[PDB]
Amino acid sequence: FAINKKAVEQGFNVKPRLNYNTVSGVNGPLVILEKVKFPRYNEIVNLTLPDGTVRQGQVLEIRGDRAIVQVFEGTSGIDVKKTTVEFTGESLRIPVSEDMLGRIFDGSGRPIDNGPKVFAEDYLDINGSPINPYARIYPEEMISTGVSAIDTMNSIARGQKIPIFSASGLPHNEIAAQICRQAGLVREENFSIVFAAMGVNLETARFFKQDFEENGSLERTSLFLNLANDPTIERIITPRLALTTAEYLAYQTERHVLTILTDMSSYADALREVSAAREEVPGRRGYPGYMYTDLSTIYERAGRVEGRNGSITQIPILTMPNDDITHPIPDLTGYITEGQIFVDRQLHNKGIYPPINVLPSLSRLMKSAIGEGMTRKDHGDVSNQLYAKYAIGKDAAAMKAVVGEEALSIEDKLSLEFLEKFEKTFITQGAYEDRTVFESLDQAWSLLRIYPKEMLNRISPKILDEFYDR
Amino acid sequence: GNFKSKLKKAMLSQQITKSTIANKMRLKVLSAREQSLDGIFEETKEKLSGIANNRDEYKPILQSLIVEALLKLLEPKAIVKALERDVDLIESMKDDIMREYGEKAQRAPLEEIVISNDYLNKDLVSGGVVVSNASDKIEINNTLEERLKLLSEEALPAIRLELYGPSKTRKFF
Amino acid sequence: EYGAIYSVSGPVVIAENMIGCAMYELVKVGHDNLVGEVIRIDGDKATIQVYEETAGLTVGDPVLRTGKPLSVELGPGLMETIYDGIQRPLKAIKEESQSIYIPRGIDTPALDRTIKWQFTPGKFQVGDHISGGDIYGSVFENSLISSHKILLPPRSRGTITWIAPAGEYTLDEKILEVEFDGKKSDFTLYHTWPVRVPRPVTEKLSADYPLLTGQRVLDALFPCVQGGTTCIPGAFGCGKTVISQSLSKYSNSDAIIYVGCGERGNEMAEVLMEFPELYTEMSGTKEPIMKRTTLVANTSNMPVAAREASIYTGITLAEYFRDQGKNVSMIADSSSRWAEALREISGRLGEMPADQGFPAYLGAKLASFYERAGKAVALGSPDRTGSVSIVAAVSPAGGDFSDPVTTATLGITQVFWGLDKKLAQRKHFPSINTSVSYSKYTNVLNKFYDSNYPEFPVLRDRMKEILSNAEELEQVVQLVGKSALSDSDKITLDVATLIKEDFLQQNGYSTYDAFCPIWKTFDMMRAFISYHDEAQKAVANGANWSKLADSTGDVKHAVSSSKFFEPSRGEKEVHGEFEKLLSTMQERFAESTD
Amino acid sequence: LKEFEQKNAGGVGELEKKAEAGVQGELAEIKKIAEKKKDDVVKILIETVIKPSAEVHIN
Repeated sequence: FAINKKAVEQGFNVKPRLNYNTVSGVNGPLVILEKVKFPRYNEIVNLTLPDGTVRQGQVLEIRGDRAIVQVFEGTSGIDVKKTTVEFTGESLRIPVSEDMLGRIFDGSGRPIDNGPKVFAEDYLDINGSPINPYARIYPEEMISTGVSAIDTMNSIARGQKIPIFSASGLPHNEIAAQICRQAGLVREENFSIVFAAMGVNLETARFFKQDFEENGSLERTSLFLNLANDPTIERIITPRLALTTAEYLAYQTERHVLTILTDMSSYADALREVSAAREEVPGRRGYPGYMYTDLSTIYERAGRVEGRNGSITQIPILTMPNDDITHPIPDLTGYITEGQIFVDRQLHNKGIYPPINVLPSLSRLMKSAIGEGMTRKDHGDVSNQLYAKYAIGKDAAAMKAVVGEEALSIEDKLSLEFLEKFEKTFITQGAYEDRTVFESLDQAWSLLRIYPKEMLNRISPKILDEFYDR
Repeated sequence: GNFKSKLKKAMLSQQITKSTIANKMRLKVLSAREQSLDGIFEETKEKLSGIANNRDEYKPILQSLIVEALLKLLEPKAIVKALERDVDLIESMKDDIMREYGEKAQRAPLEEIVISNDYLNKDLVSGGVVVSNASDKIEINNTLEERLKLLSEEALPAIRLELYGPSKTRKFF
Repeated sequence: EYGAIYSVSGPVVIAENMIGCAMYELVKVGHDNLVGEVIRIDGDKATIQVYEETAGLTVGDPVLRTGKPLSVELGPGLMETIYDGIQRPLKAIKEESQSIYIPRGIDTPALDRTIKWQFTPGKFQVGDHISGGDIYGSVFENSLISSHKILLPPRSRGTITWIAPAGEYTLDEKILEVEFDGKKSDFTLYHTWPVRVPRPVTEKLSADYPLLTGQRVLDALFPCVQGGTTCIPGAFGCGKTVISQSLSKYSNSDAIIYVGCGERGNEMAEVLMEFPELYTEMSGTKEPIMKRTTLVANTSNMPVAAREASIYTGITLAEYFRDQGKNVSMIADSSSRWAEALREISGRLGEMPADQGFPAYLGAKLASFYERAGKAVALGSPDRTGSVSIVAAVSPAGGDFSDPVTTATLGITQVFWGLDKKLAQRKHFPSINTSVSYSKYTNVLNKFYDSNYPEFPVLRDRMKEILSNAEELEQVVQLVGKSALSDSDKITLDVATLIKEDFLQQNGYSTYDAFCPIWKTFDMMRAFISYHDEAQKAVANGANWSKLADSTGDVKHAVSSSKFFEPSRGEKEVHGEFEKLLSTMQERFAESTD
Repeated sequence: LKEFEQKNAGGVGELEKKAEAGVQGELAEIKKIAEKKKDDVVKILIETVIKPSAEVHIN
C-alpha cells in the first residue's frame, strides 16, 4: 500500500530547463539547433512562435552539438530571432489514471469534452518495452460475438491480434459496432473498450459516438479522436497512446480490454510521408524498408501475462487501397498477426449484410479455442465440411457458368443448392440479431443434412452416426 | 414497425439522458478537486510572496539559486536579470558567487557578472532571478513563481496520492 | 582506451579516440554498458552497431573496449535452456529482475555458476601429451543424454601436467593444467569460441544415411538426408508451423536447435509448455524430449541487430555438438527477417544498395552460412564422426517468388519444397506444390534402398508420373469437359485424385495422423500402384470401366482406410493386413477383370 | 404510441435526485480529506520549492 509512496517520492524534485535561441536551419518538418549542451536522444521540446503560440516536437538525430527536431503540428511561421525552444530531458509521457474512463481525448491526448484536467496517478513513456516471452500465456477462452460466421468458422480467444481486411464504402464500422454491442463469452465482466480513431471524417466519429451512447457502453470507455483536418505527423502517435493506456489498465487493474484500432492505412501513409522527407531507402511501393518493425511494435503489444488476469485483444481495421490482398500492408500484417478476417464485395453488391467471404479468412488460434466443454465436439469437423462444401459450390457454379447444368452431375446441383441456402439464410443476420454458437451449429447441421451420409468425408464415423439425425 | 422504431427512440432518449447525467456528475467531482488544487496553489503563491519579503531568507536562497543556474550554464561569463529592489543582495554576494562557481566545479572561478539594466514587472513575479548566457542567447529561468509552475505538474501524482491516499485498484505497483 | 559518444542515429553510434580497436570487436557503451560491434574505422572515430534500444544516450558519453571478438560459451547446461539472441537465459533474467519486462543493460553469466557437475577422468592420466580438440573426460548431464563429453578447445596442445579426479565440480573450477612450452594453460569445464569463425574439423565426408521425418510426402517424393540444407518458402498460414512441429517431435536426430528470429512469439508461448509434455520414447522408453532440443528465440520487438547474431549462435552451437559426433539438425524461423535486418542496418549506414535495396554481400553471407553445414569426421583422438543438417523458411512478399533472398537460397540448396496457398483455403495439408519442387539426393539414397528396400526406388518414378498425367489431362477437363476420355484416362484421373486425398494428407492428430514409418509408406506405395496397374490391366483386357469400378466398390474404402492403421503395431499385424488386402484386391480384380 | 410517450415525458425529475444524492457523498469526502491535508501539502510544497540543489551534468 505504501509502495506507491516509495515510487512517487521522486515527484517532489524540480529541475530547470534551458531556453535556447539558436535556430540554425529549417527545411519543412525539420529544425536544426546548435551548441545544445549534451542533448538527450529522442526527448521532447516546446516552441513559442512570435505570435505567442505553443507547438511541440522531438529530437530525431544528434551529432556533435547539432540536433534535428521534428515538429508534429506544422512548421509554418518559423523565424530565427523570436523562437523559444526549451528541452525537457525526457521522452514524451502521458497522464495516466483509471479516471479517464468515460472521457474523450483529441489525437494529442487532451480532453475535448469540455472537462477539466485529469489528475493522473502516474506517467508512462508512450513507447513501451518488449515483454519476455517466457512470461506469456497462450490464448484460450473462446469469445462470443453474436455473429454466425466468426463464432462458427473463425472463433476468437481472449488475447489475440487479428485484422479485418475491408475496402472503401463497406460497413466495417457497423460490423465493429455490432461486435462491441455483442461482446462477451458464451461460457460476466462487461468489457472495457478503447477506441483509437486516426485520420477519419466527421460522420464516422459521430456514428461511433451515437452507437456508444445507445449501447450505454460509453460510460466504460474513452476515445482518441484524430481527424483528416489535423497534422499528419502526430497521427502516428495516437495508436501508441491508446496501446499504452490499454497496457496500464489491463496490467495494473486486471481488466479485460478490447481495442479497436482504425485506419491502419492512414497510419502507414503518415509513416511513408515522414520517411520520404527523411530520405530513407524505400523497401517497396515507397513504404520504407523497416516499417514492418514498427507494425510489429504496434501489434506484438498484446497477449496474456503469467500473473495478470486482465487481457487485451487487438482488432485493427485495415483498408486495402486496391480491393487487393497483394498490397504490402496486408501482406506484412498477415506475416505478423495470427488470425485474419476478410470482407466480401459481391455480397455487399448483392445486399447481403454482413458481407463476408469465409474462404479467404482464417483463424490460426480457433483450434485450441474450440473444444469440449465449450462446444459440442463436432463443431470443428462441421466447420471443415462446411469449408469443403462451400468451395465445391463456388467452383461448381463457376464451371457451370461456362458449360451449364447439362454437364453438371447431381452433386453439383446439391452444392449449388447448399451454397444458396447457406449464403441467404446462415451467414445473413440483422443489425440487432445474434446467435448462440449452439444455434449456429444447429443451422449448420440442418443445412448439411441436404447431403446424404456418404458425401460427408471430413467427418469421423461416430460424429456422423451421432449428429446426422435430429 | 412504427412502435419498434419509437421504442428504440425511447431507449435512445433514456440512454442519452443517463449518460449526460453521469457526465455532469463526473465533471462536477473533477471540477471540485481542481478547485481544491487551485486553492492550494493560491496559498503557495501567498507563501512565496511573504517569504520573498525577508532579506535574511532571500539572501542565501538567492545565492543558491544563482549558483545552481551557473552550474547549469557552465560558462565563464553570465548576465543576470532580476528586480531592481533585489540588486542590493546580488551586489553583496557578487564575489561570493564569483568564487563559488569554480568551487563547486573544478575549473577556475567565474570571470564576471553583469546585472542587466532592465527588470521584470513586479506583478509578473514576487521574487527570483533569470540568468542568461553572456551572449544573451541561452537563458535559464529560476524565478520562484516559475519554480512553482514547474513543480505543480511533475509532482502531481504524489500530491493526489496524499490527498486521496492509496489507489485501491493497482495490484502491481 | 576510452571514448565519447560523438553522434547517435537510431541503432548507429559514433565514438572517438578509438585507435587500438579492430572491426568486429565487442565494446561496452553508455552508462548501462550496452553491447555493440565495430564496423567502420575513420582514423580515431569508429561506428558502432548497438544491439539495444536507444533514447537514453547523449553526446559525450563513455565507451569501453573488450579486446575480443563476439563469442558464446560452450560447455554444460546448454540444454533445456532458452536464451535470447545474445545468449542470455530469459527465465533467469525474468526471475532475477522480478519484472515482466526486459530491462536494458541487464548482464548475467551465459552459464549457471551454481550447478556442481559430476565429472569423471577419461582416457588420459597425469603427465600426458594431448592436441587440440581432444576429449579428456566427460560429465553426466541428463537422463536422455548422460555422457556430455569434455574436450580441449581447438588451437591448444602440449604436454598436460595434472588431471583432476572424479567428483562434483562447478564449471568455474579448474580441472586440467597443461604445458605447451610452460604451464600457461589451465582448463575449466567450459570455454568460449568466436561465432564468425567456423570451428575446425578433421575432414569433410559424404552424407548418405537418410534423414527421417515421419511426414509421408517428404519421405516419399523429396527426401532429406542427414547433412544438407532445405528451403521452405511460403506466405503466412502456410503450415510452416506444422512441418516445424512434425520434424521437432519426430526425427532420428541426436539433437535439435530450434531458432526463432522475427517470429510471432506466441509460437513460443505454445511450444514452450507443449515441448516437455510431448514425451517421445527416444533411446527406449525415455519420455522427456526437451533434453533432445534447446531453443533460442528472438521476437520482432527485439532490437534488430540480434536478429543476425541469433543465427550465428545457433549454427555455432550445432557445430559444437556435432564435434562430439552426435548428429544435429538446426532449424530457422525465417531468414527473410535476417535479410530485412541486414538491409535496414546497411541503409542506416548509407552505403548504396543492390537490387531490391539489399546489400550485395547477402549472397556471400548465405553461401557461407549454408557451407558451415555438412558431415565430417570430428577432430580428436577417440576418432568419432558427426553430421549437421539444416532447414529454413522464406517469406516472399515483394510481389513475386524469385526475390533475391529466394534466388540466393535456391542457389545452394539441394532440397526444395515449394508451398501453395489455395490448398490452405482447401484445408489440404501439407500444402506443398508437387508441381514446383525437387531434390538431389535420391541418386545416393538408392544405395540405402537396395540395402533395405531395393524395390522402393523403382516405384516413385511411376508414382510421380501418375500426377504428371493428372495435370496433363486436367486441361481438357477445363476446356471441353470430359467428352473424349478413354477408360484409361479416367483410371489415371481417379487414382491420382485418390492419391491426393489419401496419401497426400497428414491431417489430424492421432497415431496415423502424426507419424508414418518408412515401411508403412512403402506398403502404401505398393498398394496404390498395385490397384492402379490392376485396374488398368483389367480394362485393357476388356472391361467396362464404369461397371468395373461400380462392381469393385469397397476396394477404394479398404485401401484408403489402410492408412488409418496404427503405425508401429509390431511391423507384422500391419504387414499382415497389407498382405491380406493385396490378396483380396487381386482376387476381386481377377473375378471382375473380364 | 401516445401512452408510451407519456412515460418518457415525465421521466425528468427523478434523475436530478438520483444523481445528486450520489454526488454529495464524494463531494463531502473529498472536501474533508483536502481540508485535512491542506497544511501538509503546503509544507511539503514550500520545502520542495525552497530546496537548494547543485549538480554538474554527468558528462
